[PDB]
Amino acid sequence: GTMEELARRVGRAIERYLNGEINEVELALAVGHIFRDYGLEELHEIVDRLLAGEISVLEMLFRLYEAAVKLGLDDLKFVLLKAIFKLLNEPKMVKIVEILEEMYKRAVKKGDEETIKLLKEMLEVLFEIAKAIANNDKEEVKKLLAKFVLLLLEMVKRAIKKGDKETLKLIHEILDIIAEIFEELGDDELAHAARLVSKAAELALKGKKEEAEKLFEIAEEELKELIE
Amino acid sequence: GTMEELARRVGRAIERYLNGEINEVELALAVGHIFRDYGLEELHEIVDRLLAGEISVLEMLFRLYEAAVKLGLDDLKFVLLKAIFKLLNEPKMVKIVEILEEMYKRAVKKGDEETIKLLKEMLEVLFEIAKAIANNDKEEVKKLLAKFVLLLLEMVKRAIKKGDKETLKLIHEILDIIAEIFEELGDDELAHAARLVSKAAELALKGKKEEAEKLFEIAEEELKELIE
Ligand SMILES: [Zn+2]
Ligand SMILES: [Zn+2]
Ligand SMILES: [Zn+2]
Ligand SMILES: [Zn+2]
Repeated sequence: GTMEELARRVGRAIERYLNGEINEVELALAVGHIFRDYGLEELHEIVDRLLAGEISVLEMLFRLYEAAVKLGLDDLKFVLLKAIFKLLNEPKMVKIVEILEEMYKRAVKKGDEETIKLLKEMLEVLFEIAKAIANNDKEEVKKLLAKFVLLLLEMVKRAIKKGDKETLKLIHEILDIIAEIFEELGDDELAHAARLVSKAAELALKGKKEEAEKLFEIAEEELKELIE
Repeated sequence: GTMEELARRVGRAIERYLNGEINEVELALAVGHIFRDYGLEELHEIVDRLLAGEISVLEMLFRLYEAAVKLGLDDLKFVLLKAIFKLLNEPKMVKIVEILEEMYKRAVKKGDEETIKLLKEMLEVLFEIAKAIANNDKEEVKKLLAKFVLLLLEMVKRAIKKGDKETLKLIHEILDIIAEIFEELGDDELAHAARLVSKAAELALKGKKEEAEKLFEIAEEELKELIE
């Protein structure tokens, strides 16, 4: 069928595994069969590696995400990222991925192609964040989250000069979630920068977009200073 | 003896009651004896009302605080406010009161007398906050907290033109606690204003006090709009 059906089928199989309905061998067989039905051979070999017990579910998910990035399947990428952030106990990152997925679905139904590359770059950043979390290395997580906040700053700057309003609310929600994540990570300066960007976005949405820019360059210099 | 030891004795009695070591009759008798020893008759009658069972511990604490406000005892005021905010399960307000007590204790050992009036006004605002919380009326709590944030903003504006450094850290911590309180109350705009003031204070303390003023009028304008 179409690439949208494959993503939904794979996602459903993964939720069945995660909820405890099926086990690892059943999941491997089902997902390998689904990939074989659609002609995706490399994904099939990656799942075969799980069927042999060489790798685990998390490593298989990471390799599947890399292969889908090489191939260019977007809905499968979102499904795999949600599964990765659900295997690791982080609901906030799953919420961020969900909001990004809704933004991508809104963007693809119109002619907006500039936001697509920015969403792809943020997907790369989220993938690196997940990889760093799997490595239990907390120092790179903060830097990657700072890069993600800068990318959201770029997108909100682009969107303010346009008439988009739902994008503003979604970016505000995402920035609030990252601020909570930073607070839970024992950091206060990066949380303050994220909340500054969120406040600027809210001010621009309200109607007072004259005061937003001062906050905007203030937050960007703070973010640039804190990365180094 | 001196009023400093009276507050310590009363506070120790109240913590003994709160920890479950002594009961209400024992606490009433002990506190009435302490007040009678130091010659405070009105406080003794207020405690006598508790001994007769007419009022409860929280009501007695409220009337004791009002009587101490009329008399002008500061350490007793702080003790009574901490007891009030401990009877109501709000550790964050107790932390705010503790930081205010440290601020007042630092101020009294030097010649700073202008901060005393503002600390007294903030104590009045905190007393109103406690009264509103006891009434379970959540709408006035947010407005009173907004007034408290405005007072803290005025104090940080006064302190920035001076050379104090620990003070700025103290308003920063207080404002962060108030922002957490606002977030837990299901509000986002007032929390954003409190975090804006805290960020301005942090920036001024760091050394870049030129960027803090824009934040200062932005936050104060937002607070003024949100109060009405
Ligand atoms: Zn096979
Ligand atoms: Zn802070
Ligand atoms: Zn008596
Ligand atoms: Zn917000």
